[PDB]
Amino acid sequence: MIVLFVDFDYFYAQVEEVLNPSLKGKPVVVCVFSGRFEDSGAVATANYEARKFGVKAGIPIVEAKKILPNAVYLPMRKEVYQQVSSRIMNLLREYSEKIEIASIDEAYLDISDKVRDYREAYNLGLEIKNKILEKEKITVTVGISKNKVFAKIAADMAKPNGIKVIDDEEVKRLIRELDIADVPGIGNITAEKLKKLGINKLVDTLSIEFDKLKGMIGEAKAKYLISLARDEYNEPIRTRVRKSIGRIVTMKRNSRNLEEIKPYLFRAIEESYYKLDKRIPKAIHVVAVTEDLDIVSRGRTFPHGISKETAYSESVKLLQKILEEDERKIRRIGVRFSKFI
DNA sequence: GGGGGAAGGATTC
DNA sequence: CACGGAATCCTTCCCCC
Ligand SMILES: Nc1nc2c(ncn2[C@H]2C[C@H](O)[C@@H](COP(=O)(O)OP(=O)(O)OP(=O)(O)O)O2)c(=O)[nH]1
Ligand SMILES: [Ca+2]
Ligand SMILES: [Ca+2]
Ligand SMILES: [Ca+2]
Repeated sequence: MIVLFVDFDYFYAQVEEVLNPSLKGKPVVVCVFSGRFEDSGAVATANYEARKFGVKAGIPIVEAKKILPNAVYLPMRKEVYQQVSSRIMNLLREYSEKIEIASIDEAYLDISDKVRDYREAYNLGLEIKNKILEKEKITVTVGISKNKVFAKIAADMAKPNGIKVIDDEEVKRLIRELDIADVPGIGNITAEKLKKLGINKLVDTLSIEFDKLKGMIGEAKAKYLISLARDEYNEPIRTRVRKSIGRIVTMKRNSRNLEEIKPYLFRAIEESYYKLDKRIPKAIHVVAVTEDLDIVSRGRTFPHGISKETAYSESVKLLQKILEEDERKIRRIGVRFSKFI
């Protein structure tokens, strides 16, 4: 099997440069301003001129202007990035039918057919790299390997804007050398539970009795790591379909008053229905982020679609169920719609 | 002992 | 001080073969 992985570099920031070329070369930071105060918010991402100094996705904007006071700080523009992404995804459909769009800027191309070996695949990468760069002025990193996880690992290793092929030969040396933490799907939490069991490398998952492993990280992830270890992992490339849709806004002041939160909740519902773009949801979830950033939610599934009024009246109930069952103050509030008819 | 759903939470990118 | 959107899992609970 030959799976090619494409990943747009520092995407949001790089799109911002495309829409305004005079930004090339300068440190750029795409932000999400909460409106809780002067420059309150977080960093969605930044180009590399700013990533070298520590600025990066996740960190606050206040903590970012301390390091790079003169960087260009732009507000996030989802809508736009969504379009640009889509245009680029449609260019990839030109190279294969078996394509999986894993996120706004990840994509896996299945080319087991149209290729014989990695050298006949390497060129295919450049044909795509130097094609998106041309049609859309956007730079990307290509990862090539026997399967998805390794196609993905390849890309991680060649960024920014590059291309690395990981063939059957090397895959074997990585199942040994490679640090388990850098394996797609092993966050800081899973990466720790594993050190605790002496599994610092992919190959070490064979020296532990499965059951002891199924208790520590759940069965799904256990079979997962193992498959990779015994080099027999080969998940197909299916077309993932949207299952839920939502919006979570941040409030100006962390509160608990029902009438103070309702407005935000509604504004979230309005946008949620807009995005629903003529899709009827059977399930509604009211999610909230407590004062200590813990995420709490309550929801309900109906036996029929949820009209907008239903949505309004039902979300106010699920909310009270949170302010009741929980006592902490609420920072961010939002909704999620799922189980589409 | 299941199937099978639903609900609330964990964890990853 | 740290936004935002969605997917896959896990555990528990429930009704009832
Ligand atoms: N709002 C928000 N968006 C994020 C966050 N992290 C990642 N994203 C979004 C914006 C990124 O452009 C997009 C896709 O790429 P990544 O997620 O890989 O970020 P980036 O483009 O820097 O990837 P790269 O490190 O270059 O491989 O995901 C985050 O913490 N908050
Ligand atoms: Ca990226
Ligand atoms: Ca990525
Ligand atoms: Ca990792």
